[PDB]
Amino acid sequence: ATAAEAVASGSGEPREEAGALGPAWDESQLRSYSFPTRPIPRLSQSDPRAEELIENEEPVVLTDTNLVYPALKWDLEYLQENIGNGDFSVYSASTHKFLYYDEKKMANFQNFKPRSNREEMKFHEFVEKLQDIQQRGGEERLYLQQTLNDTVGRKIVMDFLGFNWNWINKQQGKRGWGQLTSNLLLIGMEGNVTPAHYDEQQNFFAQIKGYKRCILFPPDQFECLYPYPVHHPCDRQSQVDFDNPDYERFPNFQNVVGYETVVGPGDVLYIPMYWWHHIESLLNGGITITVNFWYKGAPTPKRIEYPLKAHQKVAIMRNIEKMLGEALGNPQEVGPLLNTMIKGRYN
Amino acid sequence: ATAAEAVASGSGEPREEAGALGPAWDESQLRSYSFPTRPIPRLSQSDPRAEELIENEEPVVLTDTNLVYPALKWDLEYLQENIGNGDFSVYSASTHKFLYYDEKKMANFQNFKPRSNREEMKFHEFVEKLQDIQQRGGEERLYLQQTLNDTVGRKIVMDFLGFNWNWINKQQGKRGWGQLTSNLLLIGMEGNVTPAHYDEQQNFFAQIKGYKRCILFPPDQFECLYPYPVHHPCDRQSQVDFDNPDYERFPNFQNVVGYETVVGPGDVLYIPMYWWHHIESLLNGGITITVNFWYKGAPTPKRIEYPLKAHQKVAIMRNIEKMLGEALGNPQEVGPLLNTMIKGRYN
Amino acid sequence: LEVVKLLLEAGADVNAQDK
Amino acid sequence: LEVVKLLLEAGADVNAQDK
Ligand SMILES: CC[C@@H](CC(=O)C(=O)O)C(=O)O
Ligand SMILES: CC[C@@H](CC(=O)C(=O)O)C(=O)O
Ligand SMILES: [Zn+2]
Ligand SMILES: [Zn+2]
Repeated sequence: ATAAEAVASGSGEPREEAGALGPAWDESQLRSYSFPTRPIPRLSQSDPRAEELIENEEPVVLTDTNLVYPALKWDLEYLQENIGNGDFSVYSASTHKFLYYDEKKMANFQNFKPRSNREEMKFHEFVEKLQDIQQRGGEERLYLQQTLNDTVGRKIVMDFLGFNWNWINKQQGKRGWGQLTSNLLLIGMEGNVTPAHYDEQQNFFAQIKGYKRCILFPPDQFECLYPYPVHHPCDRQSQVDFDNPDYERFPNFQNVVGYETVVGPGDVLYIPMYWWHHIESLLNGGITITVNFWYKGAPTPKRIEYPLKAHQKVAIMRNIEKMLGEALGNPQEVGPLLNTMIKGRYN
Repeated sequence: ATAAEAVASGSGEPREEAGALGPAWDESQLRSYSFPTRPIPRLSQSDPRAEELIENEEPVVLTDTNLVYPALKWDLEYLQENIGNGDFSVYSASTHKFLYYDEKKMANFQNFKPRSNREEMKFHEFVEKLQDIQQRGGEERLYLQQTLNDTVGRKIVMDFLGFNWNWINKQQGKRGWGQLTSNLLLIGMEGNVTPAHYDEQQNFFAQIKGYKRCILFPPDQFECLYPYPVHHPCDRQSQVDFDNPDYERFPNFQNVVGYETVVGPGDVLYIPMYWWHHIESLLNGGITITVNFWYKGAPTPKRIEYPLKAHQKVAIMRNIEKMLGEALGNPQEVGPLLNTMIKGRYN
Repeated sequence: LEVVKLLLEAGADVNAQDK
Repeated sequence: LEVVKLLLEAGADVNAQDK
């Protein structure tokens, strides 16, 4: 166990920046949590180990892909001048945690009161409201999350063309992934947190500005992270408050073990499909900018091999909840029926 | 509540037999259980109330159907002489409870040790072994349960033709039921018990000789009776020992309420599909003879009406367990996956 | 086909051992 | 069709609100 407490190195020693510009960050900028973590590997695109982790659907930080090299010059001023006049979704929160919720599922749970509110805005309005909160020492927090579409300026389109499509397109092909579905632009304030959740798509997480601490958990820790019901607005998100974990309701969160890393400008983090991930912008680190690359996952293989992988059971559990909500005619009857199936029978 | 304790009349006063032959039975012949019961209605075939109970799939004892009138002369001697030389399944038990188990499902649960053993035998061998146990004051118990097939003697075939097919065929048609699948002949010793279970078929339960106490529970008490897992050999049977109920494992058995009656020669009990039923041959009442009529249930209606009836949810729960056992590739993984879906999520 | 009909389909098992 | 494939089919939902 002595070697275990040491193997839980977190993100390791902060990287030292070229030109002797000091540590990119310090441990004090990271929030404190209850669980141990390991470092995610930081490797080169050409390192065969990095290739072995991606094909095996394990996370890895790639340091030299140049995936978004043209975008590393992006700041609020540059984007305000060239990202066009399209509408940008901007969530507002009283807290540092920006829990994702699906608006379309809010009807099923009318008792659910979100603490993040979405608001369409022009990017210059976001920079303005961003500047106001700063100038007034306000505790309000903002987090821009917008899919990049046709309504972006020419130079932003030229930056896009300058992405390393040769590299990522080859990755898409070698893993059999589906189409690229979107690129989510992410501009958040220091201290912002996206609580733990998993996505049903493969993700290349390309950091542009600022630093983000990424804590991942493999799909086989489903039992420890307690996602919301599938029909709940917070489907795929963890119910556990990482800041105040309730071990009475979530006892197995005391067995969670994460994979952790801090990405900075130029880093690309492969967040494999179904992998949980907790994203937080370093405290007192300024704004963070990121662009992700969401790809549909490979199809289900013709022949199924047993035993099933953890992510396959997650797919099964999700589908069970879905069709029961469909068959019962009401999502809120899924819980009672399942309990009826279990109590005194399987527990 | 005063009127409730009185409304739980059990099987009511024992019937008095024609010709002043005394009470057909006395309360002391009935085993004692922990739950209250109501009387099932005893009505005439021509009573419109009886028609309303069958169409609404509620139990009812019909007193004058003549469904098996030619079979009311049946005894061990008559059957031994005319039921042919076919093989007859005869379960043997150290106890009065003859819990049904599916032999084909015993592979999935190799830790399951049945206490009833099936044995193919000629009917004269059954009468012989029956006579031996008596002559030796043995505690062994037998229960013949055999589907009636082509290998029965001519007179037994003539008795069959003499059944009131006009009446039951009309019932089959007016309820939209499927085909008649089988007629199970049942010859058991006094005190024999078939513990609580439900069948996926409609059943007309035609008593021939002796008396049987039938305790039924509607499908909406699924939560109180705790069937075994679908893949367990005792699928569709209750896990609760009615003689020693374990309220720690089966807490809701303290809310069970049954419908009860004692049928005798000439009575026909409609046991609706999915309805639980506990069958016991009256103590010190001699052998019992019964022939049931199992019909496939009506198809699923084109348009589904919500809310779903209890039996529809039972159909859903059964199918969920089935496809999970199929998808997971192992029945014994159904429990863990369901618990994973529930704990901290729906409970 | 219809997921609802698949889940509502009833079986036909009874307390009679199959050969 | 194949019950196993129906239950194994993955979705494609991500943390991006749909319009
Ligand atoms: C959704 C925004 C989040 C990233 C993430 O979870 C993802 O790309 O899937 C983040 O950086 O706060
Ligand atoms: C299966 C034999 C049992 C009857 C019964 O449960 C049924 O016809 O379905 C009984 O009388 O002991
Ligand atoms: Zn995500
Ligand atoms: Zn039965």
